[PDB]
Amino acid sequence: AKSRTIGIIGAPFSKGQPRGGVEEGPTVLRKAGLLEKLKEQECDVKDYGDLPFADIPNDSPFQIVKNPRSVGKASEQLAGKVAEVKKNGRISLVLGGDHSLAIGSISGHARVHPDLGVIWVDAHTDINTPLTTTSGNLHGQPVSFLLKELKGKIPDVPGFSWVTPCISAKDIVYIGLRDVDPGEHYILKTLGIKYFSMTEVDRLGIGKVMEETLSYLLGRKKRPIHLSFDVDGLDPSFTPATGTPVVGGLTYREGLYITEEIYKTGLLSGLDIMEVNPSLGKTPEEVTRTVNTAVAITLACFGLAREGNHKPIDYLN
Amino acid sequence: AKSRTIGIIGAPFSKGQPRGGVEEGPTVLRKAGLLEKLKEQECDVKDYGDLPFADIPNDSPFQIVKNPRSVGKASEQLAGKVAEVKKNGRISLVLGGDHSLAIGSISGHARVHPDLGVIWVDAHTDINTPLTTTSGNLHGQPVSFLLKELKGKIPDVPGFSWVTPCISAKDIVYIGLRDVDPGEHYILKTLGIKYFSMTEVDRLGIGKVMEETLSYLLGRKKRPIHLSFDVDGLDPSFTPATGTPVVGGLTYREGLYITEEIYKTGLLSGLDIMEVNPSLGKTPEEVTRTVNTAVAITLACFGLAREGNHKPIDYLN
Amino acid sequence: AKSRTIGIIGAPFSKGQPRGGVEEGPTVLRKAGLLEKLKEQECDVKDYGDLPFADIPNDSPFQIVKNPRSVGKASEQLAGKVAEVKKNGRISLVLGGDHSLAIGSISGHARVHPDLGVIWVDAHTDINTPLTTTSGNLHGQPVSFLLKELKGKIPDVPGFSWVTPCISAKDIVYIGLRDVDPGEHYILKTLGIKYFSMTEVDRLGIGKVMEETLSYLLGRKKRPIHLSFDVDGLDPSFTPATGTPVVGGLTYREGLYITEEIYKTGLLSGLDIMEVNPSLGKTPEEVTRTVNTAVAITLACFGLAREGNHKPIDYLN
Ligand SMILES: O=C(O)[C@H]1NC[C@@H]2NCC[C@@]21CCC[B-](O)(O)O
Ligand SMILES: O=C(O)[C@H]1NC[C@@H]2NCC[C@@]21CCC[B-](O)(O)O
Ligand SMILES: O=C(O)[C@H]1NC[C@@H]2NCC[C@@]21CCC[B-](O)(O)O
Ligand SMILES: [Mn+2]
Ligand SMILES: [Mn+2]
Ligand SMILES: [Mn+2]
Ligand SMILES: [Mn+2]
Ligand SMILES: [Mn+2]
Ligand SMILES: [Mn+2]
Repeated sequence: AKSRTIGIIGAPFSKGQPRGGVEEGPTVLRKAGLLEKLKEQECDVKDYGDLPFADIPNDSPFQIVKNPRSVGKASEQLAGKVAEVKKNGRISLVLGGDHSLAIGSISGHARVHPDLGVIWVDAHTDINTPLTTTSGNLHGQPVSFLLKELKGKIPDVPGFSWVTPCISAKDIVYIGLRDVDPGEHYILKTLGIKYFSMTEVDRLGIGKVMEETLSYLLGRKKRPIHLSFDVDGLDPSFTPATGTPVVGGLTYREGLYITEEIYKTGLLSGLDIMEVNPSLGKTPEEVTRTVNTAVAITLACFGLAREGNHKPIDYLN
Repeated sequence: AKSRTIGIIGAPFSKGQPRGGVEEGPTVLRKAGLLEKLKEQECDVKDYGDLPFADIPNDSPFQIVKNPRSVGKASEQLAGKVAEVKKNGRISLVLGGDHSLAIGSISGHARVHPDLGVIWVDAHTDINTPLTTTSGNLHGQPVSFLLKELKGKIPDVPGFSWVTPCISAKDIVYIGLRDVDPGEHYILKTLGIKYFSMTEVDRLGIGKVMEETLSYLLGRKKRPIHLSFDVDGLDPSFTPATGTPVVGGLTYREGLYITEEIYKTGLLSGLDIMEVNPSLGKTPEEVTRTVNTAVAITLACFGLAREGNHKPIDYLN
Repeated sequence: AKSRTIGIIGAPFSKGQPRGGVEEGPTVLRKAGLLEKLKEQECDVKDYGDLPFADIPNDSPFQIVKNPRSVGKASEQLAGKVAEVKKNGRISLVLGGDHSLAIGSISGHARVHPDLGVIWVDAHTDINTPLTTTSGNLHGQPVSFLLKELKGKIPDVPGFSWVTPCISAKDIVYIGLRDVDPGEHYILKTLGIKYFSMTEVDRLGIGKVMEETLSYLLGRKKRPIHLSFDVDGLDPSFTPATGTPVVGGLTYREGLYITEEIYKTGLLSGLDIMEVNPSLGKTPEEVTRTVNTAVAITLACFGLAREGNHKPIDYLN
């Protein structure tokens, strides 16, 4: 089935942020037996491997923005590969790696599917511009590089001249926000982006959050969905091995429900499993928990249901 | 009062599953002060003691089905004891023991009240037949032996000739589901059994889940309610000392809300507190925590409300 | 802005209960940088200091009621300081200290704002009278001294001759109740007090609770709100360093949702942060977890929003 025909892309990249180890995210997710569990779930899995991100020495900052050429090239490479995987009729599954890679993941997906709608699962908006950012970390900036409305607000940053904004403010829904910088809150509110902070999740429950999310994106007509999942969108009690954890996150149950509802639409075309840093758990158990949750999240994206699952055969015969 | 009149049955049995210690559940629950706690709560409590489950050595498997004669005989003796407790005008409170004892508990209860409805609180459906089972552990099959619609699909298993299916597929509601086998999922779907998996709980909220459950079982006519509570129904952060734990469970609050709602009907007639295994904690606190949660669930079944309770007297005098 | 204009009152008092350390509550909340954090989110902050509570030797009990003169004088002192702050056109922020100080806090507030409405966030009703109490601890009795409808039910207790009942049973809403004594539950029913115990929060969701809480108090017209927040209203997994902890409490999210909703009305006029006891942590991390949670709740009462916050300028310039 289309909703179970997958292409795996490893993105061992970390230079989009300061904490080392997120480049081991595809490695630890593969070792956890992701490809195997997907095949046991009636999925047609093709592995495209891990992208070779060659080192860029003398990659001086653009103002305060660190490693621009490295980030820009990594996303340039991932775009080409996501566009490749999408042309072959497969759902692209990107194993991160820091959230800056979403520039390439969405741009590559948009090349083949321009009418795509984004669902962004994160504690963060990641919408800072190279001028609004105070950190200079490009994993907190991918959405600003992708929005057509922020054209003219993004300066010519080294390594990003290949970029062409591919999504409008209207094409994205955020779920799980709880750590939004003031510039980002200004962008979020002035551009009129649809969002569900933890406040909206609390008020409505995840049930109506999904009803409202999917209706907003798929009301007009059926269109491709790109889910960019940052594991820090979930509470640190489920994904502690992450770069920027924030308390009061989405439960494991909510995370499963979101991915379960997206599967049921049959419109998943792109998936990002981002910010798994296996060198950041306090105990070895913390690392396995994060990886186990990220694996559980991905399987739900491709059919695994909590009510059970069966093949089209009579089990009583 | 009828909703607070109780007959306690200790069912120290473990041969429905592979892990030793579930037979100590009735000891630990008593040791925790369950009898004293119910009497503080204005309950009329009679202790019927623990059932002697005399050794049945030479009980070789029926196909892949382990200990069939021991499991069947225990459920047959339990049925007889539940029927006697029911004849004494008391609510049978069976302290398990593995969940295979539900064959006996429900058969013996349906003997006195054939019009009963079942609420099954568990992470699992326990609806595998001796032919769909992969484990061959009978605690994962009790419901198949009880359903009228499965008559013809149950082989002639030694120790089970006394069993006549006593409930229709329409007289059962599952709450808590998150680990369902393929064969079980086929049965659940084709028989049209009402269930609220962790997906429905997430979607609706425990509030609507309880409203639908009580309307579905009592809307047509008021009838006795048999609640079969498997402690693995709750999240392993509340009930860790159990045989088959599954993440993303029902919360402590959700557990108490289910039971407070059942108490308020005044129609609870049978209760099963199953799968407590005091040998299965990672620490001695994990054990006390499971017993404490189980005790708390039991108290809510017999009137203990979080808003408070008071006797019919003038407290300001 | 009125909603962000604060008068800080430290109340290091513990004699309303038998556990040492609750007097260090103002100290640890200040140490964690509360004032600095409020100033950072555009609040006008005046520090009225930590009140000096003179020792009362020969403070003989009233029947079973412990330290009546000490608790009575501490509240009488706090009433004077709260009324002074209210007369300055500032919202009073009381850093406790046990909950018996709510006698002084609400009394002092009602002196300047007789039309006030109270939101009581607790695991407890704290409505026992000096005659219904079984512990004799005054922190479990403040509401009884404040309620107009309990005039004639409260005897002449030394230290409380200055008290005038200032709120009607119709002017208070409880949130989070799960440990209510018989006498308290009886007072709740005979006086027709509006409450949302954990049972109602479970049935309705924190969204409906807040819609209903605000419309019950403000339906007729706008009126000042006094939020009395006991940290034990929240689950011991978020606030463990407290004297009387009860399992199955409000989540970290629910706590913020309540306080974010109260900020939005712009009617917050009085606030108490009660029962933080830093000497009741099992580990130093338990203490920092209670304090950080208590700070998070306080900041949400004065504008900090999970969706984000921005100054009234152009960030894209
Ligand atoms: O621009 C920034 O660096 C910051 N702005 C809000 C967040 N707060 C901490 C870091 C952060 C980015 C999260 C990036 B992440 O991939 O983890 O979602
Ligand atoms: O038939 C089986 O063995 C399995 N079918 C689903 C469950 N998954 C693990 C074991 C299991 C039984 C749970 C039994 B219990 O009492 O814990 O619900
Ligand atoms: O009057 C009493 O002592 C008791 N009545 C119900 C409660 N349960 C134990 C203590 C308690 C009051 C908590 C006071 B507190 O401030 O923590 O809410
Ligand atoms: Mn992100
Ligand atoms: Mn993030
Ligand atoms: Mn079971
Ligand atoms: Mn189970
Ligand atoms: Mn209190
Ligand atoms: Mn309290």
